[PDB]
Amino acid sequence: APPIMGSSVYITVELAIAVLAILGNVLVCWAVWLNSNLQNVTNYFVVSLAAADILVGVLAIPFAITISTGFCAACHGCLFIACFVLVLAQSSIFSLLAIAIDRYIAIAIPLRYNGLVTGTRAAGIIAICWVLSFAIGLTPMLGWNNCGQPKEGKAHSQGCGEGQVACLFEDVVPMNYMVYFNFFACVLVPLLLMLGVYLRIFAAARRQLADLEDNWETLNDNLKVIEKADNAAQVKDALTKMRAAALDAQKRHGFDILVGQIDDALKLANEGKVKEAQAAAEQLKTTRNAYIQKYLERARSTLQKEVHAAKSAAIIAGLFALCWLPLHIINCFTFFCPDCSHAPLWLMYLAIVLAHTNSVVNPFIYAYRIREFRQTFRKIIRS
Ligand SMILES: CC(C)CCC[C@@H](C)[C@H]1CC[C@H]2[C@@H]3CC=C4C[C@@H](O)CC[C@]4(C)[C@H]3CC[C@]12C
Ligand SMILES: CC(C)CCC[C@@H](C)[C@H]1CC[C@H]2[C@@H]3CC=C4C[C@@H](O)CC[C@]4(C)[C@H]3CC[C@]12C
Ligand SMILES: CC(C)CCC[C@@H](C)[C@H]1CC[C@H]2[C@@H]3CC=C4C[C@@H](O)CC[C@]4(C)[C@H]3CC[C@]12C
Ligand SMILES: CCCCCCCC/C=C\CCCCCCCC(=O)OC[C@H](O)CO
Ligand SMILES: CCCc1cc2c(=O)c(-c3nc(C)cs3)coc2cc1OC(C)=O
Ligand SMILES: CCCCCCCC/C=C\CCCCCCCC(=O)O
Ligand code: NA
Repeated sequence: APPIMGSSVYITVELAIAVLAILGNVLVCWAVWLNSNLQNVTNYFVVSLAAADILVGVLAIPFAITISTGFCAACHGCLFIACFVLVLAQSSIFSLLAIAIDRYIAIAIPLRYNGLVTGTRAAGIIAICWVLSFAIGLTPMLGWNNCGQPKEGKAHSQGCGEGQVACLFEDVVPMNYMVYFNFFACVLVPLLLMLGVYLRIFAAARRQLADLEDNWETLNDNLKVIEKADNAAQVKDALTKMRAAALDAQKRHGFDILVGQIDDALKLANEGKVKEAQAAAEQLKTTRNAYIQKYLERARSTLQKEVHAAKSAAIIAGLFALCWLPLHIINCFTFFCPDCSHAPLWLMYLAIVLAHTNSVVNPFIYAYRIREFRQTFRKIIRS
């Protein structure tokens, strides 16, 4: 069949994707700009990512449509049209990695997060990452290309002019660059690193939330030990342990009271007065009920929110991998298996479209998983 028919479907689909990528991502950018509760370091990378997606719609998609035609062009101009999407993908990878790291810093060392991760450091990092993205993505423009070996038969058949080639992705971009440099080195490795960071984030969270329960359990069991003791020494044992575990957990009024009360009881227990120390240890229950238990519930609630936010970020990264992998895998087959028939055109189109679809998905994930974005989206849309 005439190429314009299958080309028509592909183009239409690309155009639809472009519209959706632009709309959703402009909305993300708008939400961050308007809502000061969304203005934080994590979200600056979210905006960088959104910008990359906007550019997929504005530029990468129109470029992809263009290159699908195999139009006559100067080889280097053709390279730009072919590789610009790689710049966008690379930037996305950097943003994704930054978000994972940012969340790891928040969970591992929350006391030092604000002084370490600032808005100014973030903007500089974003700038650097875009520069690096251009370098990586446009590496073929620096000389790793097939412009030195033009397919002159193909160019002459299409009536191309001198110094021009039929602009086709696989004719100008070397597959070794695509597979070894782009896929393995610049996409695969960072994604694996991201996986590693997420694993550490979830482990740190799981460990902290066990530790909170342990401390609590230690306060309750040592209380019971004090109640059932027969001598001062047993009481002194259980309170010394308790004092250590009160401080660990406090590493304000309520904890001052708690430690003070343990000290009261300990002094009584060091004087041999068992019954008085036990009654004194009983007052600890009042401090636990109205102070310590509230600290435990808030600390646990803060951790769960961090796990929820980390899962939301991980999903985004997972989705990027899912959307891009098929295309990369196809490139691997093309490159590693020259005896294998090339993947059919329809599959190529499908793989490309899927890759482009990744630029649509983030706004939905934010809307469904993050309440503050969702509420802001509604307001923007309502207003
Ligand atoms: C990342 C997840 C979703 C897995 C996706 C795997 C996809 C990309 C895999 C699964 C089966 C694969 C195909 C298996 C057989 C062939 C025949 C060969 O002549 C060309 C490549 C081609 C057509 C492969 C292209 C890539 C392929 C379609
Ligand atoms: C953790 C995962 C997602 C990383 C990506 C796995 C990739 C690199 C793997 C998965 C399936 C693999 C392919 C499976 C089969 C063939 C056909 C063979 O004639 C050449 C290698 C080739 C083409 C492999 C290249 C590498 C490959 C594409
Ligand atoms: C999923 C992750 C861990 C990657 C898995 C990669 C696997 C599928 C890759 C790695 C090395 C690859 C093999 C390397 C060499 C050859 C010789 C070639 O004449 C036929 C394909 C064959 C036999 C490949 C089949 C696919 C292969 C086994
Ligand atoms: C030649 C054809 C291609 C050219 C196409 C134009 C080039 C677009 C490139 C980069 C824009 C990147 C924008 C990144 C926006 C993120 C900014 C941000 O997040 O702000 C942080 C905040 O200011 C902290 O206080
Ligand atoms: C079908 C339309 C033109 C075309 C495009 C590309 C393309 O954009 C990529 C890419 N890979 C990545 C990781 C980013 S972009 C790979 O192979 C292609 C092959 C193509 O044409 C073929 C199959 O011969
Ligand atoms: C914030 C946006 C940052 C953009 C900075 C641009 C950095 C450019 C760095 C490397 C890209 C090199 C591409 C070479 C183009 C060759 C063009 C030609 O053929 O003349
Ligand atoms: Na992206």
